[PDB]
Amino acid sequence: MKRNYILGLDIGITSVGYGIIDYETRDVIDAGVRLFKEANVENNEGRRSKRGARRLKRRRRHRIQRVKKLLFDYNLLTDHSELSGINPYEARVKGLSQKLSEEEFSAALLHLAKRRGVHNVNEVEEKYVAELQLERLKKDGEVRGSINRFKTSDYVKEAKQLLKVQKAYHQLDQSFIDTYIDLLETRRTYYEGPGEGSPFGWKDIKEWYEMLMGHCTYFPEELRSVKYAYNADLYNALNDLNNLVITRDENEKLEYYEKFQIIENVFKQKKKPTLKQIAKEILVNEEDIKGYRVTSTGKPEFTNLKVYHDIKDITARKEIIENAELLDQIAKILTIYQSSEDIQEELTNLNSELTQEEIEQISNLKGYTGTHNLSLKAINLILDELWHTNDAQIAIFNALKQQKEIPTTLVDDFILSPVVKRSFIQSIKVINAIIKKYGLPNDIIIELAREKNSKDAQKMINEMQKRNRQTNERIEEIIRTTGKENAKYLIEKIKLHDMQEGKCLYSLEAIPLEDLLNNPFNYEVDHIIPRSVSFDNSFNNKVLVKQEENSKKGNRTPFQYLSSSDSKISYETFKKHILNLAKGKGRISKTKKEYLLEERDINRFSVQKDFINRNLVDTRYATRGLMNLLRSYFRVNNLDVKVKSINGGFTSFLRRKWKFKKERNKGYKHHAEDALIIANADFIFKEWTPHQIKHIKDFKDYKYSHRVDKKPNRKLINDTLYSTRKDDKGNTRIVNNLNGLYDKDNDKLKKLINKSPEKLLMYHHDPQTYQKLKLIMEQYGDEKNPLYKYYEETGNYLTKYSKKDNGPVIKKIKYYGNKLNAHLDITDDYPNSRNKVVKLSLKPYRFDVYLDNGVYKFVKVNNLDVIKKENYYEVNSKCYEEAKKLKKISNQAEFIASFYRNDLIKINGELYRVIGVASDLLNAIEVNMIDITYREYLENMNDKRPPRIFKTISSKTQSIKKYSTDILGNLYEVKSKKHPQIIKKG
RNA sequence: GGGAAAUUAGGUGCGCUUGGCGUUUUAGUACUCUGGAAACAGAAUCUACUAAAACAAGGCAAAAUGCCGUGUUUAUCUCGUCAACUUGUUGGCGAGAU
DNA sequence: ATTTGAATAGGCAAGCC
DNA sequence: ATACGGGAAGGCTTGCCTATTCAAAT
DNA sequence: AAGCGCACCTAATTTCCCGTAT
Ligand SMILES: [Mg+2]
Ligand SMILES: [Mg+2]
Ligand SMILES: [Mg+2]
Repeated sequence: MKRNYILGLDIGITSVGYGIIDYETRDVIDAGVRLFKEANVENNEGRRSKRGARRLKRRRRHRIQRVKKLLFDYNLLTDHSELSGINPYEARVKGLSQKLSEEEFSAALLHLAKRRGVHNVNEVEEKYVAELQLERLKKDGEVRGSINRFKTSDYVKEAKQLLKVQKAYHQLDQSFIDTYIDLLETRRTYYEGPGEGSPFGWKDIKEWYEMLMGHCTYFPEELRSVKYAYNADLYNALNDLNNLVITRDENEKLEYYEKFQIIENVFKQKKKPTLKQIAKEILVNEEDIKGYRVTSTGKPEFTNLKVYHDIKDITARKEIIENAELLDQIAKILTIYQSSEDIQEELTNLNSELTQEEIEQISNLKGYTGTHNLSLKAINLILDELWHTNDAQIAIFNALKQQKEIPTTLVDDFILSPVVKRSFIQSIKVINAIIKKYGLPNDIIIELAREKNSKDAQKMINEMQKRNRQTNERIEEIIRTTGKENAKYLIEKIKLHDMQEGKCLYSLEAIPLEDLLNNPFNYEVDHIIPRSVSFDNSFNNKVLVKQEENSKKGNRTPFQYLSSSDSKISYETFKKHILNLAKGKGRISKTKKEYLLEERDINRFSVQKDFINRNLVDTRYATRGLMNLLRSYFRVNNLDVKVKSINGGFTSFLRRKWKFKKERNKGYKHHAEDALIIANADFIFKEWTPHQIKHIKDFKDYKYSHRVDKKPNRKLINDTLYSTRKDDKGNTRIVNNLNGLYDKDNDKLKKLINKSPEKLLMYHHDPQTYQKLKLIMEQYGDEKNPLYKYYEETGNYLTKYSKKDNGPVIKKIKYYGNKLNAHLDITDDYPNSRNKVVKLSLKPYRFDVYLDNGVYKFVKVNNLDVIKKENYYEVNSKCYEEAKKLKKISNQAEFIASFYRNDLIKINGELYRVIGVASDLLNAIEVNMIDITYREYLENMNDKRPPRIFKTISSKTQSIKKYSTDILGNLYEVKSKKHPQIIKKG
């Protein structure tokens, strides 16, 4: 309005605090907090992963259907053909010698196409798979599982033989055989991506690459150069030489002729120039030359012309090798195109003086990736200036060279880290809302978190890097000498191999380096702490293990896995080994050791409270980025606003200095009262007055603004499927399963038998096996798991009752669980299912309150109740009227409001924020407190209730009102429309 | 003190391509019961294996290496104006109130 | 004096490598 | 013509069911 | 789990550029 002020900001992961202070007096004007859900990478990773899975399953289904059509066409399959009782492993093994029936033949081909193995980068090009598979079926009693992993080439070898034999007896031609093998072996590449129509797709390779690659600095509407173009490497070569300073008679910097002869005789002759070779061309001692790039080890480093040497080595024709424009084109193609057969065509279309022999050698070159920072346009501009003048690139480009509110799109271009992007978008929206309400600030301040590096630390880091380089160089040498393909995945495995003394950490069995190199697929990089639980992809959370061991461990810690019946070794043995490995100098890091020896119960939710891990301190680039965005904005529009930043640590100092304890468990206000300190900081530092901090500390009128989510088509329901059963009383119940029966510390079954023997299905259905199990529980009652002792003492799993001791092992036990109420019924996907097939956890969209003859009532609208149309979502009318009927809501009932997640609700005069509908049936809604989480409210009190609030909406309820806050946290009793919303455009 | 480029060491993100499982139903075989000299028939749906099918609810498409569906942004209401399709409602923009 | 209904508290489970 | 205040000392997830305790009605 | 493209960030090393305040 008129009064001038300062704007403090405490930007956070979940919050943006703000503080506003009179520029003259330094009295608090206002202060508040804007709270939001942390933007976790898990969320989108989920969405992407599931999109991937959906395509894999779609493509399998479509491949099976393409095969069927081919069998219909060659009249091997009909609508009325019996494929039901035909064991395809028998039919595969039979058909490699004898005639199959049309049905057996169809069974076999369909079985192959369903499951057709891996095809991996590793390969460049005595029994069959079906022979080995039938052998295991007979010996081990089973086929499917982790050991069922074969190469597609192994499957194609079988199919070709099957079709060679069968071609005689069935009428099928080479067209059939060619078609079938294509279906079987074929798949899309990473650079093809989806089919036509995809929002995620692309037309061709160049479109694909153009979309991805970055833009030039000095010429924005131009894509960068590829890293290894001749002019790009020659550019980098000249900058090195221009930086050189020599102590000689004559000019200290190099002259044109000297640079020319150096490039021609050193950089074009020698693959890796050395200071000696440059020193000889000048005819001056090495020590005279100073000002060169240095390797971490200490060697002088000079730019290497990649393409020149690569092509020269193939063919040294001066027509080719002394033509920059061609050497830039070849480079581009080699970077952009991916497969050799694509490169060959693209070179042949280039219309050059290269021969087909030469082209075929060019197409098998490696290491062409990445981009230079400039475009060719920018390089070809300045190349003459670098040739002649000993000038810096910046100097040459320097020589030759609306809005009302801060727009939120401008962050998008440069910040890309999901968490931070969200905090910043909120922060700009918060600043805009203040500038509107209070006019322009004099100063804006932001909490920077700077981390200066100590000298001793730098030295250690340098020493560490020096040590790491040596290991990497050796690994590279091993790959160079073994003749094996240089790969970014091989280096990691080799590093882990050396770290682990060439042993699998889970089995302690040897991983021979030679075997690792020849059969890399037998060994997998495992996460110590599951990726699904943690967010750690660091080397410290990675181990090299056998494929089989990785499959068995699953989403368990080493402790959980090695304590199970599935492990080859005991946890105690493992622990001893790890501790022994830790005794060495640079064997295993402390963090890795801790992960390997993690004994806490670590699941996806339990770990949330635990494991602060690597926090988001990486906001230095961000803080710089933000203030550059803001300063730019004010500068352009001519607004006198002084944007600043202060160090993270500094705030804490003033708190200790002025005796103002950072209050955990007191509420969200801490974020705001941090902001007010930032705003005063300068004044506080000058008067090393109690009165001003009295204002900050005694201030009360804080404001909170929780963000409200109204997005349709979020997760609808939980994935898991459940069978049901009607019990003795005629109550439909979910069927559960007890797994891990033979584990040391598992008392689930022993508890269940003592409490509720009648809950087991085998109590009713296999009484003889039940009585047989009860004798075990009685025998080894004293332990946690009677079955563990049964396995330990006798060495035999519990088998179903049989007269001749030939019943199968028992591995899971089904028992009756909870009663079935709120569910989604998916039973029509299972034709002739006797019982009901269901999913659980109907996830809420909103709830709509109604006032009916003085009685408050509400409807839950499920996400399932909302359906995408052309460009809008629609709440389903039939589902909605049905829902009102179960709630007995009259046609003469007044609609009050709709409550989304975090919407504000005043129930009997008490304000809360909405979480959801605890129970539709009982009419309960879960809420939370506004200024503090209810959990923390109870902790500060030292109360031991459950930390959840539930509110019943009933004839007892007296008033329900909806409230709303602006972004700043100004609170308003809000009005509603006459009817609920049905359409949602976005 | 800010910014830039090169090399090295180490991370993060977005997008794509595959494998093997897991959950559930139906069928077959084994397991248990009954009848039968035997082949086998009926019951039971427990415990195990193999096959086929489904896997966020669903929506397009039409023989195709077919395509989409769990992310992002997102106080509320009224009035003017433009747009959309559902034709009386909701999006964008501007103004006002809570 | 005993039985039934409503409110509050205890608690399990959630797709993967 | 040259240095830019520094050494100092923070998480909640929720949908929903079952079991236990108290007050009102038969 | 296998494996590919592009982008961005941190740290270390060498060189270059620029503005404001003491
Ligand atoms: Mg802070
Ligand atoms: Mg694993
Ligand atoms: Mg904070």
